[PDB]
Amino acid sequence: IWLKVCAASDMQPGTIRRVNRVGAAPLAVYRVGDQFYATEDTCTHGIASLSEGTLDGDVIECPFHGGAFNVCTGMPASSPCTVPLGVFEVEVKEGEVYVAGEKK
Amino acid sequence: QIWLKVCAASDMQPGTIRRVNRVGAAPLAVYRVGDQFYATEDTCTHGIASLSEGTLDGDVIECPFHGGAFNVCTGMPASSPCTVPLGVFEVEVKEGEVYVAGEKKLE
Amino acid sequence: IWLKVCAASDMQPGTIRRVNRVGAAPLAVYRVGDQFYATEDTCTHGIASLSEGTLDGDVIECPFHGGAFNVCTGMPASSPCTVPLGVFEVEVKEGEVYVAGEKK
Amino acid sequence: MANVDEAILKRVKGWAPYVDAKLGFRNHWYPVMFSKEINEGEPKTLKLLGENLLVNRIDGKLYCLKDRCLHRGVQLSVKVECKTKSTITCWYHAWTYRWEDGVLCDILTNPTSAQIGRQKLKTYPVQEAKGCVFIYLGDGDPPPLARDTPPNFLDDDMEILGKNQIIKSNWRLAVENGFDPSHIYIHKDSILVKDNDLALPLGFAPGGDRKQQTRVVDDDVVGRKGVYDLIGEHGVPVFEGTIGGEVVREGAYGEKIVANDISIWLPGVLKVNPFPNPDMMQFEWYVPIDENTHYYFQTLGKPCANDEERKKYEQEFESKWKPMALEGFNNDDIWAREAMVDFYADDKGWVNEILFESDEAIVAWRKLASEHNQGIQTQAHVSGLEHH
Amino acid sequence: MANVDEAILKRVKGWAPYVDAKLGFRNHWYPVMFSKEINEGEPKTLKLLGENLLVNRIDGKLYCLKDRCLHRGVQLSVKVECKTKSTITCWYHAWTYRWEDGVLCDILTNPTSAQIGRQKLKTYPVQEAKGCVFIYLGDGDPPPLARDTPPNFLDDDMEILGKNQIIKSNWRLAVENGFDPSHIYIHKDSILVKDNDLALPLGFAPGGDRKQQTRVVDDDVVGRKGVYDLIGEHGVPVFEGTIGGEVVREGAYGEKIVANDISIWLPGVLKVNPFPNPDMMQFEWYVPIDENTHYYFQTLGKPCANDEERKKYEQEFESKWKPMALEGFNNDDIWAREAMVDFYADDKGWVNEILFESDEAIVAWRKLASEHNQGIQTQAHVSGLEHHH
Amino acid sequence: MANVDEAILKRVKGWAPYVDAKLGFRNHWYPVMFSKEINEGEPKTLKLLGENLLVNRIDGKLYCLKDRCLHRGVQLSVKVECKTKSTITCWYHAWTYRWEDGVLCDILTNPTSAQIGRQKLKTYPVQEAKGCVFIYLGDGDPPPLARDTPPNFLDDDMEILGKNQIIKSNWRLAVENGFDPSHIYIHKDSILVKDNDLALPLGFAPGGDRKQQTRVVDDDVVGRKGVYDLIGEHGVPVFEGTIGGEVVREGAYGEKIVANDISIWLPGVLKVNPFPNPDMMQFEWYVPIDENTHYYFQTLGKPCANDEERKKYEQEFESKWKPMALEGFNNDDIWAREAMVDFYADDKGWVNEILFESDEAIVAWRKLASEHNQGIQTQAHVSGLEHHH
Ligand SMILES: c1ccc2c(c1)[nH]c1ccccc12
Ligand SMILES: c1ccc2c(c1)[nH]c1ccccc12
Ligand code: FES
Ligand code: FES
Ligand code: FES
Ligand code: FES
Ligand code: FES
Ligand code: FES
Ligand SMILES: [Fe+2]
Ligand SMILES: [Fe+2]
Ligand SMILES: [Fe+2]
Repeated sequence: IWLKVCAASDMQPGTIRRVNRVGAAPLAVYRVGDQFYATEDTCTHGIASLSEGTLDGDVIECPFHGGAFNVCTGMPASSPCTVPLGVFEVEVKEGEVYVAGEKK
Repeated sequence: QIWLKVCAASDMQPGTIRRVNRVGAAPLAVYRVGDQFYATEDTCTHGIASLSEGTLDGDVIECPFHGGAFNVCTGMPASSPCTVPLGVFEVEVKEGEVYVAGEKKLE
Repeated sequence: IWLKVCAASDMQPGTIRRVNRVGAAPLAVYRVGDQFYATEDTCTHGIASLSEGTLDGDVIECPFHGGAFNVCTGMPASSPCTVPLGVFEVEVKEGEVYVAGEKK
Repeated sequence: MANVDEAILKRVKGWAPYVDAKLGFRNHWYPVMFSKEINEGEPKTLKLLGENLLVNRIDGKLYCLKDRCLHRGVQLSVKVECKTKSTITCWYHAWTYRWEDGVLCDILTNPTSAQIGRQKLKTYPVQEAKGCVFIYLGDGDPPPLARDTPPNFLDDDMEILGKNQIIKSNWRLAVENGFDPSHIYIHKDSILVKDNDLALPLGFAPGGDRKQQTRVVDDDVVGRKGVYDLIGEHGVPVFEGTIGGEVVREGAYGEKIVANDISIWLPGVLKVNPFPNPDMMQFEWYVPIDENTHYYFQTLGKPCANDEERKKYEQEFESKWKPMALEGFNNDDIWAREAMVDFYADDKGWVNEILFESDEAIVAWRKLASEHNQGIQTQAHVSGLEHH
Repeated sequence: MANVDEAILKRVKGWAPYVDAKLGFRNHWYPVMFSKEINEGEPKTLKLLGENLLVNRIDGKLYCLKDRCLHRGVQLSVKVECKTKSTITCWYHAWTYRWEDGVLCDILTNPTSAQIGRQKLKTYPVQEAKGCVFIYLGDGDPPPLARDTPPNFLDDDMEILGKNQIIKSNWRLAVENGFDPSHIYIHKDSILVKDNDLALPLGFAPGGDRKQQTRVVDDDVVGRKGVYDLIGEHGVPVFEGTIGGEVVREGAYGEKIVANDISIWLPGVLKVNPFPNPDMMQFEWYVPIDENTHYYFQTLGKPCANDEERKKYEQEFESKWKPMALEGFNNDDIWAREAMVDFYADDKGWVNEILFESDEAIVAWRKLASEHNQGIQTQAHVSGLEHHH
Repeated sequence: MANVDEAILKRVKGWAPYVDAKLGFRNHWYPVMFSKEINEGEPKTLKLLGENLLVNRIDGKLYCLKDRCLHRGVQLSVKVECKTKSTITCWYHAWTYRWEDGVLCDILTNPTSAQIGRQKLKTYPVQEAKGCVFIYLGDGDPPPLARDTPPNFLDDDMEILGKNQIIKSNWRLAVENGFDPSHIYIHKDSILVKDNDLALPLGFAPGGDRKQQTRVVDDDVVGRKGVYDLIGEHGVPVFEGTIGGEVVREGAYGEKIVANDISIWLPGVLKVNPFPNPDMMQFEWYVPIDENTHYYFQTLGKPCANDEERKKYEQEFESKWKPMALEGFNNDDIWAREAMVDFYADDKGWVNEILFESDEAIVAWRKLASEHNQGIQTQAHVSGLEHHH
């Protein structure tokens, strides 16, 4: 039901970490301060990898066209993006970050 | 009929405009600049706008239609597209009562 | 070889003086502060006389098209000038300005 | 929504939204063609408010899709491929969309693509009424068509006939030409005047009680928004044109009384009643295609009780009205509109125009349109909305 | 004023006004047609300095009104309506103006309008001289015509004949092509050279005393401002064209001496004397129509003492001078002007051009024009002057 | 360098230089015509990367000069005057340049000018290979031509034959269409497919990871930069197009397998091997002419050991390959390129496009182009590089 991403300490605040999953689409784990969030890695506007973008607070900016999403809600923040990003549940149990196998 | 009673000087605040309608004639506009009163035709010479509905900035009235403007004391154009001077009508205060001339100044 | 041009005091700071030479292209002597420099007078971009231009520090601006050169190196400082100006070493001895007979 | 220099918009305080609406008003219904022009299974292209659209008839019902593939932005119409009744397949990489909701339902070049079922091509509501095709160029569920139509156009007994064409001028110049009281001077030699024995003054001049001639409507029960120019009931007819006191031209002294009342309604449709005959009405739209052109959608209404009457009317239309009125009378309005293009092309005509009394009705329209339009179409709407 | 990128104007300190004068100089007289081209009650349209104008002849006199109704800005000429001999009525709402002063005197669609008599359509002075129609595209009382005409054009016996046409190049390219001493190289094969036995070098190059070949005129009593390129007297004729020291082309060794002196005058008229024959003169204007086009107003003057000489000259003009010189010689100037369009179209050519010695005359002209022009026509003059208090 | 709205360039972080390269990449070799198109002493004009150029053949060798006189910026080609075998003289004021180095060697109108030997007209290296004329639109010493050509194009036994024409679309739209793995759908009805019994799927269902979809070559023995389309490596070819589960179209089930490997190389040349027949290859360039047009330079290569094989190939080419493949197949590419113009014309399609899986190939090309191009051509290179201290 959950997958081991990393130790909450390996990620500096404001950084992104791509989570490749066997037999499925990749996810992106973001650390916004002390909280960790997760969404699908692929930008809904195309085929870009959001983990290669820029995180500004709780908003992720896609590297391809500058579209953006709120990593907490998955809702679009900047055009040209219009399709909500799939959001996945994250849990930090014992200083270790875990991501739900399925999207909330 | 030479002088038209408009209102009490106290009825007008500085920087305000009042329209004076006249039977059988075009309307006038009376402006209060500080403690001084001036008057011109109310209709902008550039069209059919009512200057009494415009914005007064100091002694310059700005037309609400296209932004043209005039100097309320001389009636001369102050801002494009206005090019035709406004007729100016003398205003006098007799016993705290504002009066505007029925005929415009000649020149 | 050396050409006696004039007395240092003949030129006010930041001014330019044209030096005609029979049978040869004219030269321009620039007074930058209390220093002196010399180059060919004709802009390499046309027929303009640099001596009728604007001196800004160590850069002379051509009066025709705004092209410019560094009077010390002769190298183009501003377009449309692309061809380096001929430089002539200059020496001031006993309050008298002398300019190299030939470019060098 | 920034279509014009801000310095100009700042100057026209009374109606800046109108001056800024160079591409027209978004979120309104607009007629673009006649029902008889669009056949079952035959997609038709057109440009409305700068947007390229595709209209198709499926099982008798009309559907509208933006004529621009989501993928590389090509027009699907370059090479139409409707491979199943309910869909259209882009000729480039075969992205396939459903006419009914625009959903990307399949991609022939890659049936496993993650985009399938996750993207949607823009669709616009389409409604047919009085044999006219109306497209709601807007977002969200559309308001009643009646809101954007002149009074009586939709009367059950009202038989509508007309023609449509593309004219080279911004839509607003068309609107103002039409709702202009004094412009009929250009129609003084129209064959409709003589050949239909009309009473037509050179110019309907402003009476005394001004606000009695102009009637702004913002209390219409169905939401209609417009302005009436009551020339016949409150305006004055000028039948003898004079210069220096000498008569140089006379209006038409015919017996047929027409143009008693004229009204202009958002998004931009004029109603002339009665016209071109005392028992008829003219309803014409000036539909924005792009900033330089518009559809001049002309319609003539005449009550009819039975087919026998509809046929008769249809015959008169083809032999007299269309030829003598829509063309014989309105053709001069076409080059008249074109004649104003240069002055307003740079947007400066909106500042330098020198208006006179009969333009009071046009001013009322500009303020009404500025206050009651449902949105300003922008180039960003055309290319793709932008926001950070 | 705001015609060219300020960055470019800053680079051409020597003649910024000139470079900015893309639409031409306001407040000068300009020829736009010949008198016989405008008849009684026959309104003619034309664009001058970017402004659409209407010219009409009433009781023989010429009048000029701006071809733009004050109301909705349409051109009155779309459907001309002259109801009375002294007025023109806009075809749209019938605003009526007097040709004499442009005053809005009547409005057929509303005789009670307060605008009547309170508005004035722009008018421009017009005057005919030597069969040519000149319009003073300026404001206020005009100066004497003589100020904007080259010496001798207005002489009593000087008989003037010509041709006019619209050329697709900015007016300045035309002016510089004409006052260019080295450009005659393009005329080496003109039929006029052989057919009229002319002596014409491949190019008149800078003599020895520069300041002496060019003569800046700003002391003329009639006020005319211009520049002479003294080629014949101070210039050097190049008859043998060489490449690597080898002669590859020679000029013409005809007997007729022409082009002794050439001068360009504001607002932009060239005088070539004598030309195209030793007993004739050529006066040509490059009149600004808009930023991309100009009227190439060609005229040839030749003293005539009576109607018999005038008639003789007229016949010679039609049979020889017009086809052989105005066309046979200057036709190459047309495509030459057009060839410079691309380089200067973006205004960059005024910075990137690489001039050589003979262009010294053109430089003098650029400076004189910049310093003595009477005004820079701007787009605002065309749309309507703007000013915020 | 500053060809696109800075706000857009900021958005396309993955390939801003590519998006900015509207006029193409400077400092690369580009084919512009075939050797047989230019004969001895017959100068030919053309525009490349926005620059007007002149190409001439002297003593069998090709030379390239910028078709713009240094003096007044006119094109020399308006009236070509080659007065000596090694020079060209401007028709205007006779400035004369050497084809060999562009040096201003003479000025017929002023042989004593100080400009002589002091100015230089821009020249570009020109090289002929495989019957094709390549021009190095760049500055300084050129790299080997091999760097800017696909592998094997220069092979000794490779016989090259082709066709060239001007197409109305920016060069990049042409590059992307050619390298687009899924655009194969537009070729489903090509006469070549049927008449040459080709196997041709409608597209591909990708297999494997993103990295396996392409193979980027960052350096070749000669410094080549390119990308191979490997979608067919692990992807499943689509031969049955379905809508709602129903088959509405089928690919072509021919026996000939072509296009086993497709690669795109800087500055913009596609190599399809083998094509249009198992025993030959196609190399095609999309050469930037200006921002709206490109040369579609098509070539078909086939190894030939002797003259008999070459002759035979030339016959097959004219009678079959040129009409059935180059035109019969690629004509659909032409209007497809034209169909993308509007969306990208305002530069906004570079932001609004919605890509799907097979576009991984295009993305790899945009990044490779952005990281390894040798320079961005700017409008300033065209008018004259600008710089102010
Ligand atoms: C006044 C009188 C008649 C008309 C008008 C304004 N505008 C119109 C538009 C179409 C048909 C007739 C008219
Ligand atoms: C030099 C020599 C002759 C002429 C010239 C410059 N410019 C001209 C313009 C018209 C006619 C002749 C000439
Ligand atoms: S692919 Fe992410 S914004 Fe386009
Ligand atoms: S009506 Fe007042 S500025 Fe135009
Ligand atoms: S002549 Fe000096 S910058 Fe051109
Ligand atoms: S552009 Fe339509 S499917 Fe690719
Ligand atoms: S536009 Fe001329 S009278 Fe109205
Ligand atoms: S433009 Fe070529 S020599 Fe003058
Ligand atoms: Fe009308
Ligand atoms: Fe000439
Ligand atoms: Fe293709």
